[PDB]
Amino acid sequence: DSHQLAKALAEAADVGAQMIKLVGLRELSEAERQLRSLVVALMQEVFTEFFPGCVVHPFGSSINSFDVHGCDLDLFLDLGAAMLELVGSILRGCVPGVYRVQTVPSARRPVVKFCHRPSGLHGDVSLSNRLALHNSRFLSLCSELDGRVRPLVYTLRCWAQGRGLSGSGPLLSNYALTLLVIYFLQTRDPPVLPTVSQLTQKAGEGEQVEVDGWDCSFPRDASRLEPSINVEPLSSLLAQFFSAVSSWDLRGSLLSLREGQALPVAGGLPSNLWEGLRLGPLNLQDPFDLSHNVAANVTSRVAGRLQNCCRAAANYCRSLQYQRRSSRGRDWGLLPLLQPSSPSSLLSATPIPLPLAPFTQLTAALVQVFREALGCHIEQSASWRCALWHRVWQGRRRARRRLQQQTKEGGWLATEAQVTQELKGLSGGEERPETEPLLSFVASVSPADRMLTVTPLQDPQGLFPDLHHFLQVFLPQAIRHLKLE
Repeated sequence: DSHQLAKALAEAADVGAQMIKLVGLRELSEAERQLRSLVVALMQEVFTEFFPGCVVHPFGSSINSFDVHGCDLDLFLDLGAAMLELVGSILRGCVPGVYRVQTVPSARRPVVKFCHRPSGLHGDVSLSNRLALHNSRFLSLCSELDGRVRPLVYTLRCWAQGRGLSGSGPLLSNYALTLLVIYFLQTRDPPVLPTVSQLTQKAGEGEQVEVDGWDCSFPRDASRLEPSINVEPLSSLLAQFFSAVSSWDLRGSLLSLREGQALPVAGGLPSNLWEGLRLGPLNLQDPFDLSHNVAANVTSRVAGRLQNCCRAAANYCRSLQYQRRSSRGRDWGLLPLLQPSSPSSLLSATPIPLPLAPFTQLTAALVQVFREALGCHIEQSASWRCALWHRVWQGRRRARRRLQQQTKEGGWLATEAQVTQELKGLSGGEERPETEPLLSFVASVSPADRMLTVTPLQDPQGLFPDLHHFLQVFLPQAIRHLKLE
């Protein structure tokens, strides 16, 4: 992980060589591709026995040439929930080697997750997703159009993973991030990649394909398209990326890869906002399905954190450490970007889900949960500054056991408070004047969605993550039990 990446990238030339070497290291080997193709052959053969004339299409991370080690194997089955169950049972029962089979109809794109034992692979089986095929082939096409695309995407992907800006949650999907990189490359003054409109209008004869009413047509080879007039190197394009996405207006702009342009949400959105297009903190238009915002799942927190981390990364890219190499210095160039973010930062990033309740009642409830039941000293969306001189998050089992033992030999809130107090007195201390808290933090609740965002202030012993997990479990319990009274 950090050993391989650091020792391999620190020894190579400049930033560009680092990016390319990173691509070389993280891309799938020949054996891995062989394994994948063989399993796909298994799937295809069995499904051909049961569904004559059906085609299993590998898509996603496999064919977009952004593939990484241990990536998912995504399969589109070309032949509603009941049919999904049928496919799942066929997987489970027939094709050899698959064991974990779990149906997920609930997603926007219903899929059957499966796990193949002998190859140790895993993936999704989608009954209908045809857009994934064509836009993945579009991605691979982009990687064919210019050679800087793949290094940029690999680097920025690993970076976003490190920063916790990408994920299966409210975070940006890898597809969304890739589309962001491509869009960035389309908007350069010497454009790196042609717009999707240009690819469709150029295209070629016999390449017409329409999926769900959207035109998926693009050239199948990069040879017929003229190269880029952009002479910019990798490092410059990286810094320019960070700067660009940090300086952009995300809420007021729908980024179109089709048009290669930022269209204002302010009523600069033609065709009456193509029906089914969700607007929000980040608006990124799919190059093919225009009614689909690939970033529609991205919340305000994630977008803001994106722009912040991109601003900090852009500031780093202007530094000397990034530009010039280092001899035996382990951290130079690409490496600090690829270095993962602090677990404290990562946890302050992820919010804490709270039960349904009126905002006012919920906030009052929370400050009650911090005031008593926890040793917190609190003071004034809603936000509170809390301080702790004791470890509240640990030892509560022994404490409540002790109290119940004193109950043996001799509703909510205050009882837990007793626990906290008896954690405090026997024995964390008597506290003290002059204070200087053990752990101090900030609790914030937004009106919608209602989620607690806990960020650390003073954490000398670095025990904040313990507190964060503790709160993750405890605060919903607190609110729930307070509701039960």
